[PDB]
Amino acid sequence: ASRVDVTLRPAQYLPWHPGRCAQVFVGESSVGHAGQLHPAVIERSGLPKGTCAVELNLDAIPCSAPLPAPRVSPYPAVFQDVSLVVAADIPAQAVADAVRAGAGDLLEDIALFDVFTGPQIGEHRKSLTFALRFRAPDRTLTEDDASAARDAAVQSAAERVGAVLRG
Amino acid sequence: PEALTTAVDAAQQAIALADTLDVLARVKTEHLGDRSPLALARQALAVLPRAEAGKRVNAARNAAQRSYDERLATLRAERDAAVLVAEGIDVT
RNA sequence: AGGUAGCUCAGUCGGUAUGAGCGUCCGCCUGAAAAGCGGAAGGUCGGCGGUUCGAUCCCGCCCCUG
Ligand SMILES: [Mg+2]
Ligand SMILES: [Mg+2]
Ligand SMILES: [Mg+2]
Ligand SMILES: [Mg+2]
Ligand SMILES: [Mg+2]
Ligand SMILES: [Mg+2]
Ligand SMILES: [Mg+2]
Repeated sequence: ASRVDVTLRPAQYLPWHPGRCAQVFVGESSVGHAGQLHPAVIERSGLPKGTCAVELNLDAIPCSAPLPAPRVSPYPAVFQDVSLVVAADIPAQAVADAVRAGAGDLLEDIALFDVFTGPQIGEHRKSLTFALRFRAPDRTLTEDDASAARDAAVQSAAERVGAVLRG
Repeated sequence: PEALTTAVDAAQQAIALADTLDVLARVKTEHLGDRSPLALARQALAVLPRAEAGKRVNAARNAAQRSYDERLATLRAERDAAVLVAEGIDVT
């Protein structure tokens, strides 16, 4: 509604649950918090179990007047999925940003659709699987061109968050 | 009587030995419950002709209550702290 | 005059809170419910302090409602 981008980072800030609390940033400026309230706060206050809350400072959110000019390529897209294993406390957003940074301009959309833990993965690890949609601006992208972009994304996530290709 | 070594000391070692709220719940009714030996002193504390023994009998429960209270809160703190870490999520 | 379990209410006039109703949880019932039975969990007895070996009970002050 404010036409701004927003990042959520882990934080500990009462009355929020210290493990279910995000601090909200616009750029590098904190603007509020969100998540589930602390269970001790909930009981002492007579609140429903699992109550969640969000509070933002509107005056800390800068006003934006963007003038978009989206690139709309009509050429076919290539769909590929990548399954990456990382440590269990590596935020999924950091893995996605690393994948995006390596994929380059051919990457049109990235979406996380599976977070998996288990004996197949290993202790203290988790597996994330992203759906990737590649598209070229001037040509029909080939499977090899997309795979080269996928491999570069895997290399980026490896260097930045220690991701390992799922085997 | 004189149960300062067989009732207070027998409970302060069984209370500190419990590492679970379920284990501590059983030690409660066995050493401080209504059927406890320490409870038998107060159940027959009015059939006595008080001043020289009441503060010595009450001190047997004032010392056994502290062991249960300082262990209950400790195990409650460990339980509450463990639920919070087990409920962590990736907020991103 | 009273304050008593999460709520609504009896009791206990110094030395094991006697208890209910609702609610909550848990089994019976239902594919699952509601309702019903059945049982369980559930009580520093208003704060602050004295008196006392020991206070829900007696004394001082104050919050609370008619
Ligand atoms: Mg393909
Ligand atoms: Mg294909
Ligand atoms: Mg009467
Ligand atoms: Mg009852
Ligand atoms: Mg009963
Ligand atoms: Mg039950
Ligand atoms: Mg209670």
